[PDB]
Amino acid sequence: ATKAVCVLKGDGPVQGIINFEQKESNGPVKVWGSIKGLTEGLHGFHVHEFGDNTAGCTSAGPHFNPLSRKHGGPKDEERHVGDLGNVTADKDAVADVSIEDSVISLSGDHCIIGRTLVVHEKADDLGKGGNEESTKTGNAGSRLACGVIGIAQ
Amino acid sequence: TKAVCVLKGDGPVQGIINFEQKESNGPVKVWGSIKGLTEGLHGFHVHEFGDNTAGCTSAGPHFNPLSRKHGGPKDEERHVGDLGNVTADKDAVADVSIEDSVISLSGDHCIIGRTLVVHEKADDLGKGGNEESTKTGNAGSRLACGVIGIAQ
Ligand SMILES: *[Se]c1ccccc1C(=O)Nc1ccccc1
Ligand SMILES: *[Se]c1ccccc1C(=O)Nc1ccccc1
Ligand SMILES: [Zn+2]
Ligand SMILES: [Zn+2]
Repeated sequence: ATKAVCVLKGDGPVQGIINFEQKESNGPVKVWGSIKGLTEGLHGFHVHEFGDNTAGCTSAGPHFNPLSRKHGGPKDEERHVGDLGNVTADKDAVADVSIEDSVISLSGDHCIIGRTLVVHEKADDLGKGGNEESTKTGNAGSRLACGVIGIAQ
Repeated sequence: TKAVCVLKGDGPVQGIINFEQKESNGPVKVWGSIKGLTEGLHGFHVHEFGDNTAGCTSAGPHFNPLSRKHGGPKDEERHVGDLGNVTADKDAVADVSIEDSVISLSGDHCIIGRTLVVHEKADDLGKGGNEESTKTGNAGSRLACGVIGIAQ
């Protein structure tokens, strides 16, 4: 198995720990952990292209999109590799994250190690929104917290 | 290929370190700045895990894919992660300028997704007079660290 990990940090504190595990290179990636300090509701949850936090989460650039597709939800064929949809915070300000994804990888061209995981201000409309930005960012708004995805023990 | 690392920790130490590799079989240029350091040498290493779960301790040992002993960057007998020391002046600033032929941004020596750490004390480059010299270089605690990420 390959394992990766990401510490999310941002103002609030929006603070999170996200684990990734992939049993085989041809297999799905399990994504799990917790994020605290979130407003109740949906928050867009993406892998961004650069593992660059030089000037904060903005330095990470756009959604990780190695196949040059449009933005979508994780269940869509038409999606960025980085498109992991939304995490949900309850009134406790905590998102318990539990995702399985077949498009991200911890090996190959779709590998997310060394990239940036970001949790966003607003809901990702999964590219079903009523404007042009829907097909690029999903209108998930500002970057609340982020971290670089690293190799784990 | 380009990579970058933001060094942060619990205390005054913070830095930005850039990596550039023109060809996969070529050296990696390492440059940037670290502030908040005491005057003198500070061990400067790539550690095995890009894991900052509980701060710099979670990064584990020096990145050592070839199972060698600790050394300096100009030694054959070194960990891949062994980048020696950075030097802070009385200004508390280390200006970093390294070229290294053993680290890579491609292949089995790749350091992307691992942790860069700047240490409390000098790395003795494995020439110290104790057992720990051949493992850690006696560079002491981890002042600041970050995960090495892919850059634009
Ligand atoms: Se995984 C991983 C993590 C960081 C940087 C590169 C990779 C990787 O697997 N790279 C690679 C292999 C094959 C094709 C493109 C990229
Ligand atoms: Se580079 C890098 C950084 C972290 C993890 C993996 C790699 C990498 O490119 N490894 C590798 C992948 C594919 C082919 C050769 C080597
Ligand atoms: Zn997207
Ligand atoms: Zn070492």
